[PDB]
Order: sequence, then C-alpha cells, then structure tokens
Amino acid sequence: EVQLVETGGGLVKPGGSLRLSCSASRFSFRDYYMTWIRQAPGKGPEWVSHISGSGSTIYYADSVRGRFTISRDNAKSSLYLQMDSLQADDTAVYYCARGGRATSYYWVHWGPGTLVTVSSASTKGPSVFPLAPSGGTAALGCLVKDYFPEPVTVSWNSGALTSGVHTFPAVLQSSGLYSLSSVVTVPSSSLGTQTYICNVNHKPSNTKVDKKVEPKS
Amino acid sequence: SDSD
Amino acid sequence: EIVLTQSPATLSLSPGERATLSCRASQSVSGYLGWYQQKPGQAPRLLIYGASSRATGIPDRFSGSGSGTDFTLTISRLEPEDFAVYYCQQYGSSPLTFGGGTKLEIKRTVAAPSVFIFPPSDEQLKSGTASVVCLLNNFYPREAKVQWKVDNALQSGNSQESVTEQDSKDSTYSLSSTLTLSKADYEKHKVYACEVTHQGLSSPVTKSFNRGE
Ligand SMILES: *[C@@H]1O[C@H](CO)[C@@H](O)[C@H](O)[C@H]1NC(C)=O
Repeated sequence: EVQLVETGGGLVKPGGSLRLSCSASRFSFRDYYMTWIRQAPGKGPEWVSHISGSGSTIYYADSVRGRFTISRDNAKSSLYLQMDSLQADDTAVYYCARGGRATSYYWVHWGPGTLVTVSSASTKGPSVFPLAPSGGTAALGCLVKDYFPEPVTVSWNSGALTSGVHTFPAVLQSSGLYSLSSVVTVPSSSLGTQTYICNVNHKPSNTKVDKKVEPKS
Repeated sequence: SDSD
Repeated sequence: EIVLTQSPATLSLSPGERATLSCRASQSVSGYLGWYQQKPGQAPRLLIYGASSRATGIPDRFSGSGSGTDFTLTISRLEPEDFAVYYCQQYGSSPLTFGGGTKLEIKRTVAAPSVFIFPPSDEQLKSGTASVVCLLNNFYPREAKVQWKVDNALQSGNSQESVTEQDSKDSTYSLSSTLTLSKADYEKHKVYACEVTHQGLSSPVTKSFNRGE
C-alpha cells in the first residue's frame, strides 16, 4: 500500500522559513507526479504545487509563487516544499499527495498532514482560573486563557473524572492568543465532599497547572 | 493507465 | 479560477436516510469532477472521480452524477460512519479548486440546553481582566442565540463562542459564550446577564448575577 508521511511543520514567525518533507515508500516514486495540498482551519483544501516525476515540470498556485519552492529527491523517494517569506494566511495543514504518471488532477493517496502555524504570537503557557459552581446537577469548570500555540490538554482529577466533561475547542482571541474553557456537570450533593481539580498541560511551553475548583459564598 |  | 459552490452548508439527517449533496461550478468542467469525504484530523478521502466513477473500495451506496456545472453526490442510505464533511473538486481547468464543503451531521430529537453562568474568579480580577462565561450544555439542534446584556445594554464585539463537536453518544452540542472585559470596565456595571434562545426552550432563558454577590 502506498505510504506517505509529511514532516517539518511547526510554528514560525511571519517572514520566516520552513521546510516540509514528504517521505514515500512502497511504490515507484520517480514515476509519479507529486503534489502539495493545504487546508486552512475551517476551510476546504487548496492546491499548492505540482512537480513532475523528473522534476523538470513544476507549477505553482499564484498565492505562493516566488515564495514556495517544490522539489524532490527521487533517490531518497522524498518530496519537499521550501517555504520562504511565510504569511499568516499560509497557516494550514499541509499534505503531500501522489498524482498520476503524467497528470495530477485528483488524489487517492494522501499523507496524514503536517501543521504549519504562521504567527507573531510568542509561545506562552496558560493562566488557569476556576469556574466556581453556582437542583440536582451543578456545573463547574476551569478557564484556560492566553496560551499559544495549540494545544493544551485538560483533565479532571488527573483522569479520574471523565463523565460529563466538555472541553471546548480553543478560540483565537484578538490578541493572537488562544483561550478555552473545560466544564463538567456533577451532582450538587458532592460539592462539599468531592474535590475537583483541573489539570492543564501545555507542552509547547512545558507548562503544567493544576487548579482546584470550589464553591464561593 | 496513467492512474494505475 | 472556477468556483465550486456546495449546498447545503450543513445537512442534518438520521441514520438510514438518503443524502443528496449538490456541487455547482461557476463554469463548465465537463465530467472532470471528484468528491471527497473528510473526518476530523484526517486527510480527505476520494470517493468519486470523473463525476460518476467510484474510487476503489468505496461502498456502493456512494454515487455521483451530473456533468458540466451541476453535480450531485448521493448516499443511498446513511451509515453511522458516513457523518463527515464532503468536498467536491473540479479538474476541468487549472488552477484546480475545491468546494467549501458540506457537513453531514446527525439529526436527533430536540434537546433544550441547560444554561449556567459563571462570574469571573477573584484570581482573574486580580490580574486585571474579567471573563464572564455562559454555558449551554447538551442541546440539539446547533442553532442558538446567546445575547449578553450588561445593565440591560446589549453587548457586541466583545464576546466569543465555542461549540463542541456533536457528542459521540447522545449527538448533542455544547456551547460556551465568553464575554471579556477589563477589570475597570467590569466594575462600571452591576448586572451581568446571559439570555439564551433555543428551539427546545418554550421561552428564552436568562441567567444573571450582580457583581459582588
Ligand atoms: C490518475 O490518477 C491520479 C491519482 O491516483 C491522478 O492524479 C491523475 O490525474 C489521474 N489521471 C487521469 C485521470 O488521467
């Protein structure tokens, strides 16, 4: 079965550079057009670039021309995308895809993708704030604010509490930093007895925070 | 053919 | 470029029903049109090429028709595994372009949100900011109006919503609406209220609190 694997994605400042590689195996790489496809968060895919099996015929989308360079090493069965002068609007999941032997019109074989984030925001661990509980069901939670880039992981009591947890998708603030809440519904008869701690881990900054969430007055 |  | 218009943007069906997804091209693309399915965190998966030719391994309930400008993808009877996002893609002319996608979601019975509101914590106010959170828990359908009122003044431009993916077990959604103010602005006002309109509610629900109590 055709195997494709992208690597090299990461966080980069606007104007910076990044080099993506796609490793191919279990087929005759040099006999196929290879293609780069990218998908911005919430959008459909967008064609980026084509390269012929020989490497001598190459096409680019207008939006990347003069900034991106496609190439390949047939000996190493490897496709590359050199990305210079990166822009915020280049943020997307990047996929390599196998074409046909002489054309690349649509795609059966895709890699799993590599995420490229272009932003001036600096890596930063989150501030964690309790969402204190206010009949038989009570909701409590944690506010996880001002971190960058994605992702954070949130667990409740180190993973003991899973039922009724909703960890909302992160939303990008106007500051360029992310924020989310994680909430859980619990029986109100346990608001004094049971202790509730949210464990927040932000691996891009190696930040770990635990927040005990308790009722107020 | 071109598409295997 | 050729623009691909997909309708409807979201399609709500029960397992077992038939789905018909439409793709309209701004110019003729002849029969050079493909369809893809995409699930969260995965690459698109080719279903159909050449407007109507099925790709290898794709179940027979997936069929495509059309030619020129108006194309259709049909799912004869929907399987639980078929709820996903679907894209069309033309290759009659360069540059190759994709549609904007149709999201196929699970229809279930109407469920009213349970609504909660959370004042900013003392810790956060210490740091100079106030986030007020309004939570809508386990509701269906996805459409809901959430309005922030501060001393009866409707807010705008200063809140953000996040919605969970459809729950794998009960097919409901959950939504947060987060109103963010400076500490200085928060203390200019007394009454903070989240008002929720949803089809499952016989009348809109307001949750509110007085700052300081
Ligand atoms: C053959 O299939 C490949 C995908 O495997 C595609 O890129 C290429 O354009 C196809 N050629 C045709 C349909 O002529």
